[PDB]
Amino acid sequence: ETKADLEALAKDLNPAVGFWDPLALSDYSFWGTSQEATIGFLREAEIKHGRIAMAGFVGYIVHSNDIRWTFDKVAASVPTGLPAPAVWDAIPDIAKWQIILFVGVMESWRENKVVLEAEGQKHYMSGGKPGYFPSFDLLPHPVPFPLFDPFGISKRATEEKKAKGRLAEINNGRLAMIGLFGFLSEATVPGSVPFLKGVVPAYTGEVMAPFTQNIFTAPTAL
Amino acid sequence: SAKADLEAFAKECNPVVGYWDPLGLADLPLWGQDQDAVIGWLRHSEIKHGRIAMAGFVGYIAHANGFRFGGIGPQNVVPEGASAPEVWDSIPFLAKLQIIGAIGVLEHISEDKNFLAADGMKHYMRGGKPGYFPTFSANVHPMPLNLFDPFKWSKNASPEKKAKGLVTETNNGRLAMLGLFGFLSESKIPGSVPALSGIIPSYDGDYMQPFLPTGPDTSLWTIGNLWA
Amino acid sequence: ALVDSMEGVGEETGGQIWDPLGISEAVSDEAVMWFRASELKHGRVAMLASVGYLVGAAKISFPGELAKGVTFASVAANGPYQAWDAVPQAGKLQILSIILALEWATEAKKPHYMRGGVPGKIEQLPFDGIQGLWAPKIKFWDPLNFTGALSAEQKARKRKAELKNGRLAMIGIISFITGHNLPGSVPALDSSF
Amino acid sequence: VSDMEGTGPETGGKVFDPMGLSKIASAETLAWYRAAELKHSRVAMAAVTGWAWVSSGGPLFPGYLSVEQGVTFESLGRDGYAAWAAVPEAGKFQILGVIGILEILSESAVKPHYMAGGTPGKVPLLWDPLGFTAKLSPETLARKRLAELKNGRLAMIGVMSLVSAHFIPNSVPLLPGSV
Amino acid sequence: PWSSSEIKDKAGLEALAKKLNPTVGLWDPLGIAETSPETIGWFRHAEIKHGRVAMAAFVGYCVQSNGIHFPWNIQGWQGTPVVSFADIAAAGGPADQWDALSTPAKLQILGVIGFLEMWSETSVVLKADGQEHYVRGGKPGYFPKLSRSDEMAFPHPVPLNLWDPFGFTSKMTPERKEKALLAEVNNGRLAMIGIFGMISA
Ligand SMILES: CC(=O)O[C@H]1CC(C)(C)C(=C=C/C(C)=C/C=C/C(C)=C/C=C/C=C(C)/C=C/C=C(\C)C(=O)C[C@@]23O[C@]2(C)C[C@@H](O)CC3(C)C)[C@](C)(O)C1
Ligand SMILES: CC(=O)O[C@H]1CC(C)(C)C(=C=C/C(C)=C/C=C/C(C)=C/C=C/C=C(C)/C=C/C=C(\C)C(=O)C[C@@]23O[C@]2(C)C[C@@H](O)CC3(C)C)[C@](C)(O)C1
Ligand SMILES: CC(=O)O[C@H]1CC(C)(C)C(=C=C/C(C)=C/C=C/C(C)=C/C=C/C=C(C)/C=C/C=C(\C)C(=O)C[C@@]23O[C@]2(C)C[C@@H](O)CC3(C)C)[C@](C)(O)C1
Ligand code: KC2
Ligand code: KC2
Ligand SMILES: CC1=C(C#C/C(C)=C/C=C/C(C)=C/C=C/C=C(C)/C=C/C=C(C)/C=C/[C@@]23O[C@]2(C)C[C@@H](O)CC3(C)C)C(C)(C)C[C@H](O)C1
Repeated sequence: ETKADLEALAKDLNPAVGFWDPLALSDYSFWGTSQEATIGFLREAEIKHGRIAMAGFVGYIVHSNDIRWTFDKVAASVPTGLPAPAVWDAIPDIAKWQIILFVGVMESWRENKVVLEAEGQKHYMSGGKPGYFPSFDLLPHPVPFPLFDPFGISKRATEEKKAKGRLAEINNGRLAMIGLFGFLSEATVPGSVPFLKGVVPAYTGEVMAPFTQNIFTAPTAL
Repeated sequence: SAKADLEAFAKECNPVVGYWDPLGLADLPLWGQDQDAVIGWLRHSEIKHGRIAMAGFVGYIAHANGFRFGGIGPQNVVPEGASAPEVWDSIPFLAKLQIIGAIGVLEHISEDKNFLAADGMKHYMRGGKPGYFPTFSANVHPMPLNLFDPFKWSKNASPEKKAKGLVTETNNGRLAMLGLFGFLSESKIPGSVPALSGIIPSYDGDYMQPFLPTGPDTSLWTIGNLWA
Repeated sequence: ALVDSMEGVGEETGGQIWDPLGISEAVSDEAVMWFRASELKHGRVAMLASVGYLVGAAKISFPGELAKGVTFASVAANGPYQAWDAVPQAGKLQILSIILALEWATEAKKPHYMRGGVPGKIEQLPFDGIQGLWAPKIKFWDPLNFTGALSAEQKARKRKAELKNGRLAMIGIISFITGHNLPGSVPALDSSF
Repeated sequence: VSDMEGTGPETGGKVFDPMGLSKIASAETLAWYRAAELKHSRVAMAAVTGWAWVSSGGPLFPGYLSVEQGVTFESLGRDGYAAWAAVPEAGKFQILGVIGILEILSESAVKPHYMAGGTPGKVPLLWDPLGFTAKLSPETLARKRLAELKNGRLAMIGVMSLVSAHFIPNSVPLLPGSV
Repeated sequence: PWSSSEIKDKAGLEALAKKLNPTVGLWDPLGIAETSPETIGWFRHAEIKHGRVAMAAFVGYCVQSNGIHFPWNIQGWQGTPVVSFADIAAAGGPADQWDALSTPAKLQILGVIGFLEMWSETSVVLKADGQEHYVRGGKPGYFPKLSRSDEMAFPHPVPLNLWDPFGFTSKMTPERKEKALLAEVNNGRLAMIGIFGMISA
């Protein structure tokens, strides 16, 4: 998308705030590629981070209140009452490494030229749709559902509703990237979020440290 | 179109509700097969589940209340007063195996191209009637009676009546599915089917393991029991 | 260039030649045929070796005795890693001797893959046409001749599958060996490796 | 595969192939399949007949199997895998070597090898030394070949029933718990 | 898209507001009149349904506080313990009476209430009848008939309908129905404040 398209998108997301890039990432040519592709990468980054942060907000609320799956042994193995950041550290590293590799397979599926062009879209940097996820039609083996709408809902949605939904996606993502980080910052830095004092359990570890044992130095195996 | 036919069938099943596919399973391309094949599979699964659940409900009433054939056979190792979950657990291991194997032979005949072609029909995923068990007209050795309508009570029944009967079959099969798992659920998560509370006894044992407990290893054959 | 015609481009890299270093563009076609022959050789060796490592780690061994004094399970009772030593000297000598014979024959066939030959299509009947040597006409590739039931399009699809599976196996075999050497290197590998 | 023999009335009137290995098989691959089927058939028929005769009170051969070592036919117990275990290793090697010579012969002597044309399972040396089936009609010969295959399929299931009985007691009903 | 005369704008809301009361008019500080037609219909039907439930709850509260209990036995026919409506009345005030009600009785009552709710919400039933869903241009509050002979009829015949089982409306005049709707909205609001007052007390 062009910077004019970004201005229009910003003025539709929030008419009053409008286009509010004060650091000019929209202008810096990333890897030497054109502005129309840096805009695509930046917009895909915004959508993706907002997605992961919205999911992370809901997941943090779920983990802090120990609403766990009833019929699994890993959840039972993890002690109860831990902070939500620690509910991640108390897991077998082999499960962390499979969550991460699941996201890896999915983000390899997404960026694939062949799947995207078979379904009709292109890469987000090649003028495609930022925040699209191709279905598993060209998958080696069959699979029951896709990722976006595994069921049928929004197979018959108007383009107006889709545009409204993408605007709401971007806005809610911008807000959730701040809410989830409010949770993390209040956990690891007490009195950092003034309104959550005494609400978020405290935490000592590093939320940017996925595995307990350092993979770069000494991993663990199963 | 197969989805159009399925939608009309849903209206016939219940016109107030109509077609209710909340997951889009009709639209999903199972195995990569087209929508017609997928809908054929899904419909066949629906009638198969419903049929087996109806038979299971009547069998639950038969076994739990006490309804046994007399004489030598599997029923003589089941303790009297045993629960419906305990009857299957108490019949001999070979009895369980031969029940499941006979059902397997019936399923194999049901999806065999041989019998369906001898009856001038095709597989339910390739332009056939979903839920049609063929006649045993290719079983090498002739068999006296067919599975569906063995005495041929419906040899002259109207196509409209047959369609309405299939509409009834789907509905009653769905309802019998719900009732049979009501029985199963009341025995392992009590207070879940309110009416069944106090009626269905608790059962400690995996329903979905067919062969656990394996049951007795008795030899009930008497004359010519050289295998014992 | 000969690079544009070969198989090996798949949907994973966007249906494009995966050469970040550009050596395929740099070197000549002759070196490219060498590289494809070596690729398929490594890939096939690795598709053998990976399943061999799986079988050894499962400790699935033939019923019998390799030598007259050691059992197939006795050799395999120390994992795949410490197995080649436990194999008797004569057995691995014979294995490597037949491998030497196959390598020499495949290289000695006249239409060499570099000098005007199909890369990776090592001749299906080695040891034939050698003066003063007779061996049974056991077709090296597909002696049961499953290829006869496949058209050229199916052969191309299966060659693409061959290259992709070979690449995955080359990754997997080194994954197994590294998992044994460095204990935590590859997750999802148990202590048997 | 539709042209090849084996499709009696016992599986419709059609080929039995759930997995569909015949679909993969070319003409020479089908020739290999039929040759292997026939060899398994014949070895299994011999094996099951011998096991039945030895373990069903049949008359063991007279005299000593090995006069030098003292091993006798009667000393070899009428039990599967015990008679073979007690047979001298030299005798085992005799049987295996004669079989190996015969099989290299059946591979090198047939000229259009079952693989390159030919007829699977044809071994002219051993069949009918007295010529018992040298004046039968071609149909009758086809019917008898179909009978051969059908008998052998049963025989190769039976020999494995015997084997799995010894290695897993009480596997087969209507068979002794030991062997 | 809407295809009816149902209120879909602050102008229509103001018209209905002066109709129900010329004095107050439209009292919308939160500005939920500044919404889409579908949301306006949703708010209208929500107000109507709160009116229904509040009026029923207030009259039930009055009767139960007066103590006009039922003369029957509530349990103890199919081999269960015996409980009487006199016992339920002696349990306490209306909330205590509800608490004293047995659990499956509560479940069955709530199930019937949900059944009526879904018969209301089912668009196919209203369109077999003369209406649509209140969000897509339907009259807020119309209960479809439970007695019918159409294809959308129960497998067993139902004797009567929920609203007007014997035609006590009969033929109320074509606009005095709207008059009664106005009176109903006002009485529903009054009963709403009243029942919350009794609960608070
Ligand atoms: C300290 C101070 O002073 O202040 C603050 C600081 C701080 C920390 C910021 C605070 C906070 C909390 C905040 C702001 C938290 C924000 C959290 C946020 C923003 C969380 C969004 C989740 C969205 C999800 C999961 C959406 C899924 C949506 C999905 C999966 C959909 O189905 C989309 C959908 O389109 C489809 C595909 C189909 C259409 O039919 C329509 C629908 C919608 C169904 C405090 C505590 O308040 C105080
Ligand atoms: C596995 C095991 O251990 O099983 C055990 C347990 C088990 C199974 C419970 C057992 C049992 C009980 C069994 C099986 C009992 C069976 C009883 C049976 C079979 C009882 C028939 C009566 C028929 C009558 C009176 C018919 C009259 C019929 C009449 C009047 C006629 O003939 C009329 C007519 O035909 C003529 C003459 C010819 C024509 O001109 C005119 C017509 C057609 C009109 C056993 C035996 O204990 C074995
Ligand atoms: C009850 C239960 O649970 O399981 C059951 C089933 C189960 C488990 C499978 C069992 C088994 C084993 C079984 C079924 C074994 C089967 C064995 C089998 C079927 C063995 C055939 C041999 C054929 C031979 C030697 C043919 C010679 C043929 C000769 C010498 C010829 O050439 C004849 C002939 O040349 C003449 C002389 C004249 C010519 O003109 C014509 C021809 C060419 C025709 C059990 C244990 O029994 C019990
Ligand atoms: C956990 C992650 C996650 C969250 C929390 C989340 C939240 C929201 C919200 C927030 C309130 C709204 C309102 C919203 C709306 C839409 N989402 Mg979205 N979404 C997530 C994930 C995905 C994925 C994977 C895809 C996707 C899409 C769309 C489209 C389709 C537009 C179109 O088809 O034009 C619309 C309208 C698909 C796409 O293509 O987006 C461009 C797609 O692939 N979303 N999404
Ligand atoms: C089909 C297979 C087969 C063939 C075709 C075949 C042919 C001939 C011929 C050729 C005309 C001769 C002349 C010959 C002679 C002897 N055979 Mg022999 N034989 C076969 C099989 C067996 C087995 C299983 C055994 C055996 C034995 C002996 C002994 C005993 C020696 C001793 O007492 O030391 C002597 C003298 C036994 C044995 O070696 O026992 C240690 C023993 O168990 N053979 N055998
Ligand atoms: C009627 C009907 C149907 C049906 C049905 C049902 C439920 C059918 C059930 C059938 C069933 C359960 C059939 C068992 C047979 C057992 C046999 C043959 C055992 C033999 C045993 C033998 C031959 C043993 C012999 C020996 O030990 C002996 C005696 C002594 C020795 O001398 C020899 C040996 C050792 C070998 C359809 C078709 C499904 C649908 C249709 O709509 C209606």
